[PDB]
Amino acid sequence: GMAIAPQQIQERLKQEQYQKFVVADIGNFPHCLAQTPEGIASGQRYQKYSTNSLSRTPPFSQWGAPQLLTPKSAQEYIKFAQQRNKKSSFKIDGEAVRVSECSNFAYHSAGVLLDDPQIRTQYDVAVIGSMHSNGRYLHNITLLVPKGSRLPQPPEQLTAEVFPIGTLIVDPWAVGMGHPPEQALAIPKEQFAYNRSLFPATVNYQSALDESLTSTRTGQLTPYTGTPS
Repeated sequence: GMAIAPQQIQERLKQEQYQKFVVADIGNFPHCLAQTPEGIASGQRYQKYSTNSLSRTPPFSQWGAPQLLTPKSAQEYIKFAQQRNKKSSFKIDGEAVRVSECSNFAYHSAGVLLDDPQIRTQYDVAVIGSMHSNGRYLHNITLLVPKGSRLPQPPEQLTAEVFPIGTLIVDPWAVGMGHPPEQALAIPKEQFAYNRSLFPATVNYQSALDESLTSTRTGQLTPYTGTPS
């Protein structure tokens, strides 16, 4: 039968409620913040988080101010999603606090996607540094590439002419920043909120090159919410 469709992948990512995260660097990127109810809410949520004493306790302290992190195995991405979805006593507006930012948020979605068995047989997963600025890549993004694809490896850059047909972009930070799923969660580049800063990019992880992938269990994650009927 048919493989898993973009719509079902997007629905799986919607279950994570990425718009509800505390986006710890929201104040650094006003130009990336959508004027939507979600964007307004995210701005206010960060205000409440930032000066709450619990934001300066682990792991919140570390989630809000990350050291360079470059996961190189599928299981690390799955664990990243699992750890960020743990609910602790720290709540804002009655909602358990989860925290991420422009660099590492994409790792959560890489874990969600790597944990799905029907994604495994239809797409390879990659994680790229994007939003290039003065030799730095400010923003990591997750990609779904059709099976068979090999993206350039550093120091070669990823550009449009080596971006495979059928690639889907996954950017949970964009959703934290108020953009809708249709601009961020498993969509083509023409639909992507930050499509003028997508290229050039650097490819930091390719599941197609990860020898540990096959022994990485699927179904490890519980979706953060269940889709409403």
